[PDB]
Amino acid sequence: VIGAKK
Amino acid sequence: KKERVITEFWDGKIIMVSPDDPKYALKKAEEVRELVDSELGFQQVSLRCPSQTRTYMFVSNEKKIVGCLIAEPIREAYRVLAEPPSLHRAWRCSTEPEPAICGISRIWVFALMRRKAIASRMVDAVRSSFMYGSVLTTEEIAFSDPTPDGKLFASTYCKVPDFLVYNFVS
Ligand SMILES: *C(=O)[C@H](C)SCCNC(=O)CCNC(=O)[C@H](O)C(C)(C)COP(=O)(O)OP(=O)(O)OC[C@H]1O[C@@H](n2cnc3c(N)ncnc32)[C@H](O)[C@@H]1OP(=O)(O)O
Ligand SMILES: [Mg+2]
Repeated sequence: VIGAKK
Repeated sequence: KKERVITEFWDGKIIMVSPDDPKYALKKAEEVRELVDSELGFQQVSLRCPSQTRTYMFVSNEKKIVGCLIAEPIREAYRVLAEPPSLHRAWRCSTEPEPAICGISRIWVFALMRRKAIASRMVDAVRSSFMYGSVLTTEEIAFSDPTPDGKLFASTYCKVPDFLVYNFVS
């Protein structure tokens, strides 16, 4: 999981 | 300066800036985004055109912008799940997506004015104004990659632990 925040 | 007032309160008012508002509004929206991104600890932010977003601001009786919410249209989102504890903060989500309309891309309240229902009223304003002639339910909004503060807020606001999340990869 990357995520547009962390 | 024409101003789009969504809701008015004893302690301030919520306004909205649209992608086709005058430059002065779009700069103020940008200044506020810059502060938020910085507050969240980002050095650089390279994303798609803000022409998708709508920016809601809570304006105090002293004309200070103390709350900000940036909304964007979305199609689907994922129920958040607590990370299983280790034997000796993060989150996960379900694999099946659910339909959603409004994604809350950024939400911020000046720290000395937190726990005064500002964020709750900003989401309320969004649910009533994001889509013409409709009031979104709590099951039709999602939050991007929530911070710990975001989780605590969203789980209370949505009244469930498994509120909708978006903006992630695998
Ligand atoms: C990515 O950006 C995602 C969109 S998540 C980003 C969330 N924003 C931040 O992390 C920036 C720094 N923090 C904030 O800006 C604020 O904490 C929030 C915007 C998360 C919440 O703002 P506000 O403080 O105005 O919320 P409400 O008064 O409306 O809260 C309603 C209920 O939610 C629970 N809760 C809210 N905030 C809580 C925090 N720090 N800690 C524990 N619980 C929190 C409370 O139940 C609160 O209701 P009460 O009656 O006050 O208890
Ligand atoms: Mg409480």
